[PDB]
Amino acid sequence: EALQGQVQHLQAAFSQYKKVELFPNGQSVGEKIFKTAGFVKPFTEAQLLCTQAGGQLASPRSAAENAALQQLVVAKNEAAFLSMTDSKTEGKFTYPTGESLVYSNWAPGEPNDAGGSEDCVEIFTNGKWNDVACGEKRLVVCEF
Amino acid sequence: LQGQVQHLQAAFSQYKKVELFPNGQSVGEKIFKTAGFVKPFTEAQLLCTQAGGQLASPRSAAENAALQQLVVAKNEAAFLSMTDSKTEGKFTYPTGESLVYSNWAPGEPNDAGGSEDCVEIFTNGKWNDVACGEKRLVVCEF
Amino acid sequence: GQVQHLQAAFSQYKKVELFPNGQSVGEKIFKTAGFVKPFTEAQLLCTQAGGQLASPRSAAENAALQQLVVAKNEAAFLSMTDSKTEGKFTYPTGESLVYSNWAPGEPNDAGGSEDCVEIFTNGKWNDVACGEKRLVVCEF
Ligand SMILES: [Ca+2]
Ligand SMILES: [Ca+2]
Ligand SMILES: [Ca+2]
Ligand SMILES: [Ca+2]
Ligand SMILES: [Ca+2]
Ligand SMILES: [Ca+2]
Ligand SMILES: [Ca+2]
Ligand SMILES: [Ca+2]
Ligand SMILES: [Ca+2]
Repeated sequence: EALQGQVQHLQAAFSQYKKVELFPNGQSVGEKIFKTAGFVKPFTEAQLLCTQAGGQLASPRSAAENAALQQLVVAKNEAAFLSMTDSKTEGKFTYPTGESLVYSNWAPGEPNDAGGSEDCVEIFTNGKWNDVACGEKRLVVCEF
Repeated sequence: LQGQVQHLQAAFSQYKKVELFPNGQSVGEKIFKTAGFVKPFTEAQLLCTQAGGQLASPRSAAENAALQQLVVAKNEAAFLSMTDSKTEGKFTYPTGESLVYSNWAPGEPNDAGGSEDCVEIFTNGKWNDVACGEKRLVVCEF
Repeated sequence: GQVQHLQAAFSQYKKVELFPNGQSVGEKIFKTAGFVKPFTEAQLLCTQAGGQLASPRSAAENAALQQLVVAKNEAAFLSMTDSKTEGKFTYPTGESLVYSNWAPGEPNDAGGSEDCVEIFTNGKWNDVACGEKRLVVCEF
């Protein structure tokens, strides 16, 4: 009716503002959306910001998601924190849900738990991962 | 059709969250968004109105708390929309009606120097009537 | 009919989104990244974002775009160039300009190497070297 047109009109407008919102700090891959705050924070504060925002820290589950996330890191020239950690079971990195990694892109020699105190994960401009100290300041990127 | 709507509602809810991060705060049906920079009142007011809204006008503790978090994140006290320019001592909204809520700091408002008709909010959420010429964080409400 | 409720919410977030780095004029939307880049990288960022470099086709559009430049105090790149046919500036589609706001003496192709266009805080245009870093503004 006069309602099958007020929809496609609202979809077209939303389709438009969708792109506007993602530029320049956003990346959409599938039904997931990455957005960076633009600044760096320790893991716990970064995690708190993402969760209070209604999402969680970047959790790349595929090469495609990792690639999209990587482009935000490249644009900022700042390695970013991921949501995954091996705090509970050392050596075993898991998502917020507790399940083990279904995907990984570790840099050569990582993860190494250097100094026996690396339970967090960072992603570089080259897309590779490194387990790092949670106290370090890294780019804050959330997923929605 | 009705089914293609929830899909649009779902998609919207998501981009709603994406938009508000990190410079946005939603409380009820109101939305606060900071520009991230500081400006004198008149320019701050002009930016908010031309953007289709107005300067932050917290009308409750809940709204004041949400607004406060934007100030805390920026570590920059922000301007509110309310002023007592017309009737000194009587602060009002853009509509002209008197305050329905306030969170003045101890000893405020004081109209210090007989020239404080604007209001700022601190990182602790407290208010202070301040000179309108001062540069404060720009936060609009939509 | 729970649409008008969704339209009222979208009208709201539309405003929130555009503040402060956005400008809507007609059905077009300008948004700046806030930083400066050479033309080729600026063009790549806009296109990968789903749009293109700012392409003001009227005085109204040029005025809205100008306010983003003024707010940043940074001249911005437009999408138009005369790389194919020197002296003939065209949009990405290849069609010739339907509007222009050149500064006095402009398109001069200074040094015989100016094929890109920039817009100043006063809204005037200048053909400039594509290698220069200018504010990145896209249109959607
Ligand atoms: Ca450990
Ligand atoms: Ca570890
Ligand atoms: Ca390591
Ligand atoms: Ca007064
Ligand atoms: Ca006063
Ligand atoms: Ca005072
Ligand atoms: Ca040429
Ligand atoms: Ca030329
Ligand atoms: Ca020139």
